Amino acid sequence: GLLSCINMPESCTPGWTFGEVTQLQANGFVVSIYNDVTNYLRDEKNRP
Amino acid sequence: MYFFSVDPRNGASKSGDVCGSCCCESISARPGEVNGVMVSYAAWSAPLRGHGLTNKTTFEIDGVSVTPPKVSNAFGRTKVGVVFEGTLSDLFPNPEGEQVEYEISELNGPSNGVVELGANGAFTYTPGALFTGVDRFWFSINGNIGEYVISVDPTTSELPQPPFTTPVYVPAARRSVDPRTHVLKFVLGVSPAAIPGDVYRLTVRQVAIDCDGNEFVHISCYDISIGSCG
Amino acid sequence: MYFFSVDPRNGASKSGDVCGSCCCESISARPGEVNGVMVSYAAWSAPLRGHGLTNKTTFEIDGVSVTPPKVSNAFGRTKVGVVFEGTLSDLFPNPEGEQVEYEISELNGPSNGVVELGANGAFTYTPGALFTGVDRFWFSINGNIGEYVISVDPTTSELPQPPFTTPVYVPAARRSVDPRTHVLKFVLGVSPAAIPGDVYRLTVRQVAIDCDGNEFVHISCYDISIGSCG
Amino acid sequence: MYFFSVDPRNGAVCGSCCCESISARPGEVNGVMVSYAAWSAPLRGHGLTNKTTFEIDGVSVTPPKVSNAFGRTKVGVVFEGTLSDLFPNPEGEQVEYEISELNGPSNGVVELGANGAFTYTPGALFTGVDRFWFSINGNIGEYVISVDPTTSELPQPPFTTPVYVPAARRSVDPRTHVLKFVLGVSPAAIPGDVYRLTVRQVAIDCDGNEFVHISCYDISIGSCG
Repeated sequence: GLLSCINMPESCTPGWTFGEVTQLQANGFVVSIYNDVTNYLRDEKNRP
Repeated sequence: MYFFSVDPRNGASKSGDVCGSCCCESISARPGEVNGVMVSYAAWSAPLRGHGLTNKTTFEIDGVSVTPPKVSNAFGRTKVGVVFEGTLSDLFPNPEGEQVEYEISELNGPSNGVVELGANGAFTYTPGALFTGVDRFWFSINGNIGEYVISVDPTTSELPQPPFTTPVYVPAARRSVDPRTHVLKFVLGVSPAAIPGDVYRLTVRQVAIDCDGNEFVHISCYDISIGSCG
Repeated sequence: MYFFSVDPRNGASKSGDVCGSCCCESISARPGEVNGVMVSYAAWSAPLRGHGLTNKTTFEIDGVSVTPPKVSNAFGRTKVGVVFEGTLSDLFPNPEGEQVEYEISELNGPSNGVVELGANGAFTYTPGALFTGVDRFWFSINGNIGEYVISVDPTTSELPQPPFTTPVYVPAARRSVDPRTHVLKFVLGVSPAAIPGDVYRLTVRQVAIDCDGNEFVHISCYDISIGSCG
Repeated sequence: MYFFSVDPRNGAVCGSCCCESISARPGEVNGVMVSYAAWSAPLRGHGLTNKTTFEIDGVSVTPPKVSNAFGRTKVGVVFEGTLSDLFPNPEGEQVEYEISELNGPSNGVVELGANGAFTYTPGALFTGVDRFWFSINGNIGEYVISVDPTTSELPQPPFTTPVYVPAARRSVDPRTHVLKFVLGVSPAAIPGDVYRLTVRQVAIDCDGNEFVHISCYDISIGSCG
């Protein structure tokens, strides 16, 4: 899954901090790669 | 029509098979439905040789999850034959400031009149000719549902005021007991203003009777889970 | 013909609630068709030993996916016997007039008259001799379909207004309920102007009756999917 | 005789979009029966009605090479005509003409001259319309002649389309919910072409209301059966 053609400049401050990472992951989005889920979080009536 | 069987009170246990003891049994309901419930006391009142059940059932409705209404229901008054006017803007205290897509569901329209929703939170209720009583109609302010109840005098003195029907209610006189088969029948009415996901509790206290006229009480619960799709 | 069996509102569920349900039954429709639907309340009203259903059903059409139309509709008027002339070019607000091909599909042509299309967005409607009423015909500008109504008075003053039939509709009075078998019949007409891929929602509120004249309300939904070639 | 069954509209051959398939050979006139029994029987009523509507659309046409021509001669009098100004013969090619005896005249006889000339002698004591089908170097076209009863004239009929459904040869059997109709194919239909026929049949309930139903069939003009 590692994106080959990116070559992003390295740093220390990543981005979404751990808390934000959990928020994104649980809620949905595929924050990078890791957790290649599709944002669903719910259903017709019952969430899980 | 829900059909429930009573625990015989025989020191016989129950509700344990699967985790989360919810002894007071569950009842699924939909906002707007009006269902019927039958409870068979034959498991408990038949061993007690006597004169079966009596018409002394008493109910209590208490909610364990109310989900306070975004809007509030309203009341109005008018005489017979005279057209009624009203607004629909002062009944929605909004925190963050947004638009107001007013709507009158024709499924839950008036009963003895006609309603004309105006351009901006205004409505005209014309009562049907030769009619005096009470009428209700359910509006949907930005999805949040409330009711407006109009009293219509026979244009002489005045009228009293109705109790602003609750989300979950039990009709005043629609209960029955059949002593020949030990079954109690009643009606469960769900207001269209009930919010999905909420959970209420109904406690039923029903008394039997012996051969001499004494009493034998029984108490049970039911958890009414107001959900969508019934 | 569609035939649906209603939920029983008693304990367990039905129809693939295995992993939940789309919550609405499905109805596939083709633009122009007029089909018939039967709903059997035998699962819900039969345990309610009483007088079955009543003729107090109410419907509601709501669109969840509409894709608003390109070509607008129009309304015309003329007296009896006198020929009507009309235009077909100001009903298509376009970004270009590329090759606009005014076309009158014969399958949904007039009902009590004849139409002669002009060369460029003009048409001549000759109403049938000795006839007065409402007459429509469905035109197709560059694939986009619309309707033109030329309702004809008998030269008295005028007919007030036709209601400009919606893409999907339920006729006013063609429904019936059989209290002997607990079946409700109603017809479903979809105009030829419905766009393939649209999704509407029809909600039905049907009330039964007990042996003494009280009410039991039930509510259901159905998702109408407008698909061409079906 | 083609025999099709309609879907009873329960959401219960999609091919490309929905429409069915019907092969056809140029020149034939066949019959088709479609059974609405599956769709109209549950709707207990008075069966079908005689209010069908047909519509033909071509999704593959192959525009014709040769062209047609009219004619307005009189009764008993001989008619003369040419057949050279019809085929535009774009690239230099022999203009060899031919009058197929399978599709000759109906109440006369033609005399194909040496160079696209033909002499049509109408049948004595006959007034009306007549057609014949020529083949200019493989490509087929039609020539229509109107013989007039010497009074003034005769109107102009429409040049027949490659695929058509006759004006009044349809029928409905309300006791069995069966629609019968005819499929006519012009001899000028080019093989490989594909047309689309759409039908809109109306059933009726016991009170006089209507129930609409729409379907298609794709007519493939194929050669050699």
